[PDB]
Amino acid sequence: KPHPWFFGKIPRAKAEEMLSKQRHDGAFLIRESESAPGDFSLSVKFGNDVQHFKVLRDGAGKYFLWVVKFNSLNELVDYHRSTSVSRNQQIFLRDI
Ligand SMILES: NC(=O)CC1NC(=O)C2(CCCCC2)NC(=O)[C@@H](CC(=O)O)[C@@H](c2ccc(C(C(=O)O)C(=O)O)cc2)/C=C/C[C@@H](Cc2cccc3ccccc23)CNC1=O
Ligand SMILES: NC(=O)C[C@@H]1NC(=O)C2(CCCCC2)NC(=O)[C@H](CC(=O)O)[C@@H](c2ccc(C(C(=O)O)C(=O)O)cc2)/C=C/C[C@@H](Cc2cccc3ccccc23)CNC1=O
Ligand SMILES: NC(=O)C[C@H]1NC(=O)C2(CCCCC2)NC(=O)[C@H](CC(=O)O)[C@@H](c2ccc(C(C(=O)O)C(=O)O)cc2)/C=C/C[C@@H](Cc2cccc3ccccc23)CNC1=O
Ligand SMILES: NC(=O)C[C@H]1NC(=O)C2(CCCCC2)NC(=O)[C@H](CC(=O)O)[C@@H](c2ccc(C(C(=O)O)C(=O)O)cc2)/C=C/C[C@@H](Cc2cccc3ccccc23)CNC1=O
Ligand SMILES: NC(=O)C[C@H]1NC(=O)C2(CCCCC2)NC(=O)[C@H](CC(=O)O)[C@@H](c2ccc(C(C(=O)O)C(=O)O)cc2)/C=C/C[C@@H](Cc2cccc3ccccc23)CNC1=O
Repeated sequence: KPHPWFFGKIPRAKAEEMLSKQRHDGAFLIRESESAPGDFSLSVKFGNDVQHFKVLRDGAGKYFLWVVKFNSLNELVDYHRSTSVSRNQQIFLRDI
């Protein structure tokens, strides 16, 4: 499990300066959080800036960027038109 995407204590500013010069949107790194001891931040090139996400943890110690839950069945459906419903195959929802 190589982690060439991990850049340790790279400051937020330097991560932005590095990601700015990348050719593709989605170019990214993970780095230690600026403020939170033991936490990680994900930095991603998107168009003409760089977005930062906190790498969230739950009580079981799992890692995630947002909790994927929906307010309506329709919302669930709309999501899985473009994100697979299967955990092992590529299967998108399509109108019957
Ligand atoms: N990186 C991956 O894609 C790995 C797996 N994850 C999935 O397919 C995923 C994530 C991507 C989108 C589809 C759903 N998620 C899951 O399957 C899930 C569960 C699910 O139903 O979606 C993942 C999981 C279970 C429980 C928690 C929970 C907790 O630990 O208390 C919590 O809230 O923190 C969290 C996550 C189960 C893994 C068991 C896995 C089976 C398993 C593997 C190795 C060891 C054990 C040991 C015990 C039980 C099961 C396993 C199935 N899941 C995967 O292999
Ligand atoms: N996984 C995610 O980041 C999803 C969220 N983020 C967003 O909605 C985003 C998604 C990218 C586009 C802008 C909006 N990002 C942000 O809002 C932000 C905004 C930003 O970039 O300033 C994201 C963030 C804050 C600060 C850092 C910082 C550090 O960790 O000390 C660093 O650069 O190392 C990094 C990231 C804030 C999270 C606060 C979050 C609250 C929070 C959660 C857990 C621990 C702490 C701890 C302290 C403060 C807040 C939190 C709310 N935001 C989100 O959950
Ligand atoms: N959650 C995961 O599955 C990630 C890792 N775990 C493993 O592959 C596993 C997990 C179960 C089977 C044995 C090997 N574990 C390990 O490799 C290891 C260690 C090992 O040989 O078991 C994992 C580790 C280090 C130290 C502790 C712990 C203790 O020693 O009691 C403590 O509190 O210090 C616990 C775990 C090292 C991680 C660094 C990793 C390298 C690393 C170092 C520093 C920063 C980063 C940042 C991002 C990714 C990886 C790293 C190697 N380990 C992994 O990638
Ligand atoms: N719990 C502790 O306080 C002692 C450990 N942790 C630290 O000192 C810490 C404590 C908070 C602030 C930064 C320094 N944390 C860390 O070092 C780190 C990473 C860091 O720089 O923040 C800890 C770590 C690695 C990877 C993950 C990873 C995963 O499990 O997938 C993830 O986040 O998803 C998570 C944590 C690395 C352990 C390797 C350890 C070295 C190591 C041991 C055994 C096998 C391998 C194998 C490969 C690389 C490193 C190691 C170093 N860390 C520690 O022993
Ligand atoms: N993780 C916890 O919160 C505590 C668990 N305690 C245990 O007894 C354990 C402690 C380690 C030694 C074996 C048994 N853990 C487990 O049962 C399992 C580990 C195990 O070997 O059975 C634990 C677990 C699941 C999946 C993974 C997986 C992943 O997330 O990708 C992976 O290995 O990569 C890792 C760990 C969680 C299961 C769901 C838990 C139930 C659950 C909650 C929320 C959503 C789902 C969704 C699907 C299935 C189960 C759940 C039952 N397990 C536990 O409560």
